Amino acid sequence: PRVKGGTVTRKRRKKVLKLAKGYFGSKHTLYKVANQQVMKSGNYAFRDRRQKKRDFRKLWITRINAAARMNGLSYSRLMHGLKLSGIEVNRKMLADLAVNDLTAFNQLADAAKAQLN
Amino acid sequence: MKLHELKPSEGSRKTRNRVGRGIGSGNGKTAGKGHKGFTNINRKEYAVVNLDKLNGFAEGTEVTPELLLETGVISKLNAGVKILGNGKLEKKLTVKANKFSASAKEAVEAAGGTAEVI
RNA sequence: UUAAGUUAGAAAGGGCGCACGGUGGAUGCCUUGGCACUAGGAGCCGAUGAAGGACGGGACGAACACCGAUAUGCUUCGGG
RNA sequence: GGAACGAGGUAGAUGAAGAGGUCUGGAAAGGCCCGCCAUAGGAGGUAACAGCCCUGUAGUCAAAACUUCGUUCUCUCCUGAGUGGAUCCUGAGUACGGCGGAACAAUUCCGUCGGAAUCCGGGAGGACCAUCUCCCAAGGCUAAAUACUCCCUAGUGACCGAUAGUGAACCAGUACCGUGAGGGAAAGGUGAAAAGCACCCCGGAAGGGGAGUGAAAGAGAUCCUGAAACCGUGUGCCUACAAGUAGUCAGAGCCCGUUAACGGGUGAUGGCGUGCCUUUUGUAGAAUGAACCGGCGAGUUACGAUCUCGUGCAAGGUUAAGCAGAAGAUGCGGAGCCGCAGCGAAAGCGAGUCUGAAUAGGGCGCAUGAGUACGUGGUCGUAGACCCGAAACCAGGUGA
RNA sequence: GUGGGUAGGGGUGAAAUGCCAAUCGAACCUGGAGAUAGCUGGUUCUCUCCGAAAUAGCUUUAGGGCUAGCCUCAAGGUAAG
RNA sequence: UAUCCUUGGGAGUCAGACUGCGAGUGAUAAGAUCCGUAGUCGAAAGGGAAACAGCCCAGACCGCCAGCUAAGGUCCCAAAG
RNA sequence: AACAGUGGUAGGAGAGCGUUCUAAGGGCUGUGAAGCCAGACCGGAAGGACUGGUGGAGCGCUUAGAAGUGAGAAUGCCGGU
RNA sequence: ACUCGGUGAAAUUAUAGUACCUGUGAAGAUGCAGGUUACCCGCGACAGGACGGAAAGAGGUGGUUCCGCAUGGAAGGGC
Repeated sequence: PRVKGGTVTRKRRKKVLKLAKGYFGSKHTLYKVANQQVMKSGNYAFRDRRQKKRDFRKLWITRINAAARMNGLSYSRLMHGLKLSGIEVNRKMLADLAVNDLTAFNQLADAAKAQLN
Repeated sequence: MKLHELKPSEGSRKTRNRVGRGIGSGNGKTAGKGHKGFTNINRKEYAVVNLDKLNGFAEGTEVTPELLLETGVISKLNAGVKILGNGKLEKKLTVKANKFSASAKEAVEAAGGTAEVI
């Protein structure tokens, strides 16, 4: 027997066009360009889910460097001292919080200073 | 077996492979084909009934070309029946074949049955 | 009041989302028409003018259908 | 050559049983609670899905007149079997031979010349020469079993359902194109019922707003449903120092409030980021294609070969055409097919057998049995053979 | 001006492209015919396992085809590599 | 250390590109010229060389706002002397 | 459970998702079917529900069977813009 | 041509918020890297780029007992 088919095509294209909501101009209207943009977005999302982990560490290092130079050390010397004291278990992220929310963390910088002698 | 619970025998039916219906099936664009790429006039041919066939040839006392075919032991009688020395036929029984072999002859004569030749 | 600094808001028009319409005939239901066969019929018509047509026929326009100056019908025999 | 009986065809007739109650509803054939008919539960219609509402269906009948068949009467016509075998017949330029082409010892066709026998007679069994075996040429006529359907009647589809199915569901071989032969479209849907909008108002009209009909008027004449491209009106957030395959990750502010979910919309700023397809050693390219949206658009079927899996039976396994039977299953039909042993060209023998003097060597084959009938799937071959797309050649015609 | 003639392996009478209905180095229409093409373009849902080659020898071989090399699936040998 | 042999089914592939070693080759340094020989791309994303098919490091089942390193780096762009 | 593994073009193998129809069983639906529109739901993918609107009469579930079986590219064909 | 009133096409077209320079790069960079410039939107001109189109170069001898035409002779045997 014969099979026509219109419903499956309409639904499958509408799903993509709904995923392309918010794009500029023709890229939320026409199926052919919306499909391309959705594929590009998938690739970008994967790549940037890796780059996010890359970037937050960079931010943390910058803030630690600033708060450490507020004490007479540099980032490298402070990290070496912290590791040399076993207290280094403390992260970079948690360190950075204890730099915008409790600069009384200088205690840690004092410990690193004591160990660096 | 009810008409709403029909089950095939496991492994008897395989789904046909439909080629050219998307790149996710492995057979997409190129569809699995990849890129561009001395006789005689008449011969007498006797049938064969080895001694092993006659081994336990209970069938009939007289092993006639008929019985042979009638019972079924021999099928197409073709040119004629020929007993061949292969097997250890062991029972009191007469025989009637068109041609014999040396071993078949000595076996039937050591058995004790008749070995007449058409 | 002066000086030096910070910010806000602005829409001629435009972008995204939403609400509401227009145009256009996909889609879904449907069938007046097709397609492939089966079982029987029947396998020719014509000089006593065929097949196929032209022109005409209605109370009142054109066309289809039906009919032929006896022209939208005549006679008979049946059915109803 | 007619005449009587029977069955058909070409009109038709008759034909059982529910307004059951009740609910929703515009409408009941639907739901729930009850009954009936059935040789009739095929089908269509009716305001929604009907056996009992209508037309009908099963079963019974029915023909003045034309026809199609049978049966009988009538009608018409009509000898066979023997004994012999004295004597005649049994199919004339034929049977056969040459001569050329044709066809192609050659083979036949046709012509081109010839040219027997004839019962004690001839012709055949690849040639000729003999044995035997079958037949009787040179005159004519014959139904049935088979082939196909432009048509008519009754039906049937794991056939299409308006870009499909006929080119044509609609005034289709039409409209159009061509001098002509010829080529050849598009185009279905109000509503159950026109009940198809009296009347009032704006307007020259078209078209609207009320009123009215209707279940629905956003069902009002290309009048079921009505998607996308495309075109607009209103509004929440952002936007006039900014350089971009337009997204993605981080992220304030503002506006909302969901299939309550580590919610939705928009996004000032920061990082990263050279479309899709085809092709190529290699593409972002100055390789190729696509204006956009929608529909349609490509590995099938038949017959062979082979391999795997499943089922049945197994040294055996299986029927074909036909007959009967709803276009069915099935029953019978065993002719035939494949396998159960090989070797040698053959000759013949045979778990061996050929070659070779070889019991030399060598080759093959037994030397531990599994095939067969169907079905699914993979691949190969022949058919237009996955789809689209040349230049050329031939046949019959139409055109100064 | 009007009415006519010559037709396609032909005409326009051998010597001329100037052509025969937008067609002419052979007109047009229908059929053989869904011709043939080793050339060109395309071949539509998803995930899992494994995963190449672009090297040698022939083909009147001509970017085409065949045999080796390299991939995958199944069954056996088994432990050889 | 787990591969490799046979049989059977199914294939794709037949202009490869660049880089480094040699020193087979102008055997020497070669360039050549091919010859070998290894790697990568083809079929491989990620980090480095500003950008960069073939160079260097290294082979992406998927999430995490966790840690240690490779090549390469630590004045600012831009993480770290 | 303990290890080990999971880049991939040609290509080989495996497991599935959807569409039309048919058969059997079970059902929906005028207190509103298919189709269309919207949404912040569910699954590893193809996909599947649930609510609201429009629509105004048919549709789907389980197990099998058969295919005119899934479209983004052919300077595709037809329509609309 | 230009402004105003009326009417109203076509080639082309992957989407596009589409600067310049120096490099890099499979052909020539708008879209790659680094830098330098630039408030938003139009109208009329130019012909620079226009990856616009035009162009155009360019042997005998010699073995066989195999079968044998229904039957024999008479013919003919794989190698």
